Amino acid sequence: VHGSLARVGKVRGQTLKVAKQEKKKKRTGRAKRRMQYNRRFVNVVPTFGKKKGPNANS
Amino acid sequence: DTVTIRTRKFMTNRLLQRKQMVIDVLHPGKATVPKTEIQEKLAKMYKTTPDVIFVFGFRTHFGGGKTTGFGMIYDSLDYAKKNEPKHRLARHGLYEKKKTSRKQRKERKNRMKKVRGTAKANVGAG
Amino acid sequence: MPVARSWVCRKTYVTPRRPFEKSRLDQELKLIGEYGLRNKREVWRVKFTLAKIRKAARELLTLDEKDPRRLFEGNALLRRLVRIGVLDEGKMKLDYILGLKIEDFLERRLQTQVFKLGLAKSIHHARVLIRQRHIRVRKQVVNIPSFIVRLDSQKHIDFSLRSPYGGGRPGRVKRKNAKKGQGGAGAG
Amino acid sequence: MGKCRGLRTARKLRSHRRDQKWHDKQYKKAHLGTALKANPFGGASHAKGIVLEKVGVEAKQPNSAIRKCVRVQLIKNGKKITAFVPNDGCLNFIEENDEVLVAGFGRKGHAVGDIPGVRFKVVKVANVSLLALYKGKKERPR
RNA sequence: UCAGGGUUCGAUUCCGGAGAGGGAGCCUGAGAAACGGCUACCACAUCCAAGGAAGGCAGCAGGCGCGCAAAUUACCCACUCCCGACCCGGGGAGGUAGUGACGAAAAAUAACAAUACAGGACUCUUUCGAGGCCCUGUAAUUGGAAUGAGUCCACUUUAAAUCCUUUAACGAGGAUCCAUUGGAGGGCAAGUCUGGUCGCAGCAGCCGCGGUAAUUCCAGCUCCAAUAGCGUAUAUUAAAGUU
Repeated sequence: VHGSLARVGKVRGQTLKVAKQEKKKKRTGRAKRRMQYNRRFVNVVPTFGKKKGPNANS
Repeated sequence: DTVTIRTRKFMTNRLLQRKQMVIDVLHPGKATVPKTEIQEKLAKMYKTTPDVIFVFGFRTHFGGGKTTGFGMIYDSLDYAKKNEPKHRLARHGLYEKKKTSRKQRKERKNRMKKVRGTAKANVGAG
Repeated sequence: MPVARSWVCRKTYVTPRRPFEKSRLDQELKLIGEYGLRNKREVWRVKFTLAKIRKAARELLTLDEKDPRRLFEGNALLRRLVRIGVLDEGKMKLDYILGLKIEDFLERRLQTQVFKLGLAKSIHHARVLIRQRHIRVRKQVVNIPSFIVRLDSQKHIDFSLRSPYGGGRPGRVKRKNAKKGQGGAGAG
Repeated sequence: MGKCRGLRTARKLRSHRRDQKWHDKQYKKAHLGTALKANPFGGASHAKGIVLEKVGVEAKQPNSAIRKCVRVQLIKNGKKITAFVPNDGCLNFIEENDEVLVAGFGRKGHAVGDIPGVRFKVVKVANVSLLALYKGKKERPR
């Protein structure tokens, strides 16, 4: 351990800092509901019955 | 020009020495019509001078092209100067509004209440 | 202090009781996508007007046949559904009001009619033609996509007379492009 | 089991219900007013007080931590309170002998989670919010 | 707020009552035990040449104190109505504008073509391959057309003005004319990604996460929900057949 126990703010002060990697604008209003409809219903690829969620990483 | 005028729900009014009606104006592709152009066209309809004609309250519908207002024609100018409210005579030079503020009138009254007999020194220049 | 104002107003929708019901979420999104709506509140408005219609018909069906109130308010509710084209003239009794669905009302919007009448190429193009002053109902320029079209008003939807389609002046893009194009020869 | 049913029994029914409502724990404390005299806020949703002392309280097992708290004296009554300070490092903003706005912890006078005997939390310091300090939108004026 | 039966609230624009710092007494008048009338005691408190004199915002604006907690010392009798000897004078009653995410209704923030790759019908063919017509994206990036948000002249508006509606002139390629507030173990929609910390710092309504390979802390990316709005504290109705 470095310095004392019961020291406030430790982990937020240790953590290495990284800048935002985004650039492009997102859609708003009607145009976002249009995009969500086309992605969820219109053209879709089938799977085995253990069906897969929208954010599957591995 | 395309600017056209019509009159609706008309009445003669012998108790106030006038005739009175609703006025509809068609004007597609233009801004609202000036009241000076409206009253000379009404003069040409009723075959009077425009000097005894009063018009007011014009409002324009959404998408344009049509507007509606109210108007009156008097039998002579001495009946008009008795029966019209003073602000409509002032719109074209027949009456002049007094130029004091309401607070000047209030505070002169409250200074006069502190004196008795021939109070004019608190009135002419006080 | 006393004042000449008035304070009457009301809400026109209700929120659902289960926030995250999977069976409800995708059903509402399919209605948004098929009719070209902006948000969930725009669907919850139409469910609320239908619920109030069915709540009144279910009351009148309790009263005896030929009760004076069942005769008067029942004939009024049935005329008012036919006037907007939601109900068929050949049906015309309270028993068939209980068979209506939300998609009967979403079809009577001006945005749906501008697309189905062929003035536009999609349900998303129709809203943009309405909201940009291009479209007319009888004599009147109208600017509101949720306007509900009466059955005699149905045959009088058209372009505006002061519009670049419909016979008016060209827009500010075509005028500038022509101006600076002639200026390409010099002195413009 | 035996409830009376006769057509003239309304005085027995009405007055027995009135008598038995006083055995419900929520009804009684709302209507006697002893809880309204005892509560260190006089029926308010929030209160202002002055920071006396900064302290660390040991969490209840089966877990292990030191929970950062403050002891506070309220302006309108002069009585004493202890309150929790949310988020990582926020104790560094608070200082001593200055005003905080305090709020309830979310359970209507009962304690929350592993912290023994703490009923309140800090929400504003010297007229700036802890959220606006923590997300870097504002700073303490000096 | 509510299946049916109920529970809780009502200082607050309409109607009735009470009171003008606290108690008491009384003049005038058709009508008052009146406070923008008077007399005295009790509590405050202003001026003085120390003899004396004067006072009542729980009216409209404005200030101090209190507290979690509440707007301008603006314009006018034009409208609605009232008072007087009156067709004429008066009205902080009342009307108008300012502040105002208490709260309610409507409604933008991208539409459409062409091109390359992609899905799936259908036809010729044993299969391979080709023709194919209707819908998705998204990149090196293409193309023309539409429009109000803003700026600003005129009419209209009104007591005089502002605002709204009407109408000339400027006004869009996206790297801006850049949408936010809370979440991603379960209840409960959505990551058995990648870096840091090591029962510490912290999270967690509730059950629970962290002791060197964290689905829960701190951050990057991706995704979820509602949307001009979303989170938290506290009173209260339903759920409660837990009165």
